[PDB]
Formats: sequence, C-alpha cells, structure tokens
Amino acid sequence: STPIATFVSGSPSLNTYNATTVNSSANAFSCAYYLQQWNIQGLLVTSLYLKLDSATMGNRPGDLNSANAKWFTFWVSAYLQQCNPSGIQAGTVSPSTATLTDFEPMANRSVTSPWTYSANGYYEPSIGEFQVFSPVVTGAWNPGNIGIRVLPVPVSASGERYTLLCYSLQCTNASIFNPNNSGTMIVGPVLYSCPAASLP
Amino acid sequence: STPIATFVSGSPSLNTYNATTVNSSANAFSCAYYLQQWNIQGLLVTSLYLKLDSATMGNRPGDLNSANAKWFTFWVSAYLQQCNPSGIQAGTVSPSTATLTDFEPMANRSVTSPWTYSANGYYEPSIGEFQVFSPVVTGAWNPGNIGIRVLPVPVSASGERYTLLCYSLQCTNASIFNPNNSGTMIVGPVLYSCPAASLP
Amino acid sequence: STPIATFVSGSPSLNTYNATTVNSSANAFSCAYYLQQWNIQGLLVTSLYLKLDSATMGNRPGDLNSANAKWFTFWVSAYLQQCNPSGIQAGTVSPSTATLTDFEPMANRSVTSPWTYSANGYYEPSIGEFQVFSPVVTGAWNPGNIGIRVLPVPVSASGERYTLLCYSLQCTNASIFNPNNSGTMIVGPVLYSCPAASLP
Repeated sequence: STPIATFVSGSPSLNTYNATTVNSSANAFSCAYYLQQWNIQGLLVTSLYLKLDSATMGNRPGDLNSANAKWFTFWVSAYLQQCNPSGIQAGTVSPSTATLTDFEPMANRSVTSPWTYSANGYYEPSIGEFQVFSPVVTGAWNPGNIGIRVLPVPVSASGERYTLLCYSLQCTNASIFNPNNSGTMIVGPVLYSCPAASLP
Repeated sequence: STPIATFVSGSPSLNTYNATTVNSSANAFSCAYYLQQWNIQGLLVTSLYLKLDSATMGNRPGDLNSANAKWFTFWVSAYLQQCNPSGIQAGTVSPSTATLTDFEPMANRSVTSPWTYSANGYYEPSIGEFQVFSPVVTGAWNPGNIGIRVLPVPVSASGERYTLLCYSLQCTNASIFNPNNSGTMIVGPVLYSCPAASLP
Repeated sequence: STPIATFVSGSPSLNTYNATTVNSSANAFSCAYYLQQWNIQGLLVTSLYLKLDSATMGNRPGDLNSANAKWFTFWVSAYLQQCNPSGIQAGTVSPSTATLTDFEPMANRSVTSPWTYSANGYYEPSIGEFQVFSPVVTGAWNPGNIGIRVLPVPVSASGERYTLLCYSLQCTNASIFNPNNSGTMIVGPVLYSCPAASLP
C-alpha cells in the first residue's frame, strides 16, 4: 500500500470558528483550528493550531469561578460522526484511497479506564506529556504561558471504544474567560507524535 | 532500498518484566517496556513506554539513601548481544530485509568521552534534552512528575563503541524505591527523535 | 515525485565556525553548527547542533550589559542567498532532483507582522514552543540550562517574504559572553518539526 498518508482539516486563516472546546468551569466555546496529520508507516504525527476570539467564542459567564477559569480541553478525532467532541470538520486525505481511520492513534498503553463521551462534558487529563508554549495574544487577553498536556485517551460511546488525541491547554493567568476582557489568542503549531493504530 | 524501516519490541500489555533499570543508589530492578521505532530515510523516531511494579521489580533495599532514590536510567539499544544494559528483547523488524543496525542512533556530536558499559552500572546523564511527563500510578506510589533526560550516549565495551539512547527518569518525590510502599508506575509514550546512523 | 527529501549542512566536527549568531546586546559572533533536515511528504523535521567557542567566536565587548547577556538567536534558512542571517552553508540535498526550497517551513499561522531582515540585527521571538536542554560546556563557561524558543518566523527582505526557523537560546546564567571567561558550549541535537511549505 501507500507508506504515507496525510490529512488536513480546519480553517487555514483561523477565521472560521466551527470547532468546540470546553473549559474547566464546564463552559463550552466555539474555536478555530488548523489540523495537519501524517501517518508515516504507522507513526502518527499531528500539527495543530488553535484560536479563541472574544467576539466569536460565545457567551462567557460571569461568576468568579467561570471568569477565573484557566484550562480548556480540545479533542482531535479520526471519528467525525461517532466520537467527535470538539467538532473536527471533514477535510482532505491524501492519497485518494486513504481514509480517516488511517489517523486513529494506537491505544495509550498507560490508560485503561475510558472517558464517558459527552458533547459538552469537560475532561481534564492529569497524565501524560507536558509542553509549554508562549501564545500570540491581542487586546486585553493576557493568559501568559500556555502549558499543554497532550496524550491519546480512550473514550467510550455507545459500547464502542475510540482513542482520541486530547489537549489540555493551561493558561498561567486568568484572563481569557473573563467577559470584561476582549481579545484573541492563537497557539501553535503544537506538534505531537505517537504510534498510529494501523499502517496506511 | 526501503526508505522506511520499523522495529517493535517488548511487552504490549506491560505485564512482562524482562528488562532492567538501575537507580541512583545503584540498585537494579526488573521493568516492563514497549518500544516502537522508525528509521525514516535516516531519521530515527523512538516511542517508549516504561513500567515498574513493586511486586515484580525485585528487592528494594531499605537504608535511607536507597529508599529516598528518585532517578533511574533506562537504555534503548540496537546491539542486543554486544551492548544491551537494559535487556531490550528480540523483536520484529519490517521489512524482512531490515536489521537492528538500521535503528542505531547517529553519534551524539556534543559528547566524546564514552560510558564504560556495566550490566548493573548506574549512568546518570547530565546533558541533553529534558521532557516532563505526569505518570500513571497505582497504590501507594506517589513519585509526582517524572522529568526525563534523553539523548544518544557513546558507550564503550571491549574496545568497541556503540551509541545507545539513554533515558534518565527523575521522580519529583521519593516514593517508588521505598520498600514500605506498594504500587505501580507507567510512563509514556515517550517520543524521541534523532538522526539515525544509517539509511535503512 | 520523491515522497522524502533530505538536506545536510555544516560542520560534522563542529570545528568549522562559518555561521553567525547575534546576542541580546546586539553583538555578533561566529559559531559552528550541524543541520540535518527531512521533508517527509510535507512534514519538515529539523535536527540542529550549535557550538560557541571563546577562541573562535570573536570579540566579546566588556561593558556590564554586554558581559551579562544570556540570549542569542540562530536562524535556519532555506534561502541561502536571499535571506540567510545566520549564514547557513551550502550542503547536500538528496535525492539529486530536490532543491533547498523543499526545506522551507510553511508560514506560521500564529504570526502576521514579519521581522525586517538585517545581517547583524538581533531578533528576539517571545512566542512559540519552549524546549529545555542541558549544554555540554568546557572551561570557565557555566551558562547552566539552555531554554530554547523555536518557531517558523516570517521575515521581510526587499519586498519578498520568507519563513525561516528561528531559535532563541536562553542561558540560565550570564557567563559565556563575559570576555574574562574562556570556554566552549555545545547544544543538541535540537529537534523541531513543523509543516513544510511544499511536498518534495
């Protein structure tokens, strides 16, 4: 077969806000992303950009707890109909014979108990690799450094198990979820490699 | 030739404890691992899981020094007979014409003086890249975050030089080497890329 | 076409000091490097070693500000004539039909305003991924840990835009730019992956 498959999805301009992220106060928001993936003979390499904008993200509750939220979770999925909590969009696979199941991560060998899938449930991974990024911010958003916990996570839905890539983005400062602050934030490219579930 | 070679070794369940790790108090232990490697046109990509279990690791000396140990070293080798201090097991290479020498890292250009190979010697690398992981832990094991120093290291044995991949796993808290504490710990997948010594 | 292209440049021994780095006090220095790159079906993987040596780097101003400098910037470019602030040398591309434009990074989706290219200008990136290395040091050089900010950066020159890979190396301690201290420092291999601008 083909030794290498690729997948590209999302908004190249980061100006289309068609995905979803849930923060630690269980508030759901619209976000933009750009996703580029490779399956290189069973190695899954994933590049991701994420953007939030006060003007497109949605209502930000006031209440101290909500306004002081710092963490939010984003999910990259290869199961766009069956287990897609962050609403990854249909994209382009190369070559033409590849399919999105070429982009499922191999199960995480450190984790057994799965997350029960919700459309708006907040999942906070406390295990796995930790990366640090400085974000690109505009306006009155001042999150500071963004820590990123990233790992393959087993997710249960309707008696089926899926492994998804989970990103917990962890602001240094409360800022971006406070409705009194307008602004934007972009982080990336966040790179993550792991074994793929199959060969392309 | 083939542009891409792969190697897989170890325990998929992490329930077979056939490798070896030495900690900073020079105490040797049995551990489980799962190793997946790629040589992509001379780029070596390595994925590793590691597991320790109080019930299989071996005797844990008491003595303050031993019980308060936090660091341990694991070695990934492509020289399973000649220079294999952590006891990587025979595995599966793809394609059929590839050999394990396809998985030797290129020499580290920052290091000249080699480590003198021992079957039970403790080597503590103080140079190189540093990654941080949160482990998956059970029972009364509470190591906290695991720092990971990882790099290709030159190793001497019987007038021959080998480059191996060295991992120093560095617990935040003394816990796992204290014989009064039962538990387990899994870390991974730890990803590391470096130039390969050759093309596959 | 070829799914995989490679590029190799610089000094394998790190003993040829033909590249350039500018530090935070705007002092320019000669340095050695070794650069190995892959374009794997549009994924750009870059391995870099960097070396400074008091005996080859050039004049180190005294003046408190200069001597206490800790950060310096290195640029990897695929535009060796048009936009090459660190003086990457001509190298070897494989296969024979590949060219250096196969190694241009895709534009950074988080950054719009470019850096105005200088031959000796200091650029300090404050956004992007952050890695940590322990360096290999000799003599009276004691920089401690080296933080590394690394990202693709848009650069303007003569009405043309280029994306280059920018590395900000950030010493923990003032040491290496103090003319009273002789020594050397090597860091690497620093690995960085990002999307490539094109397929090879």
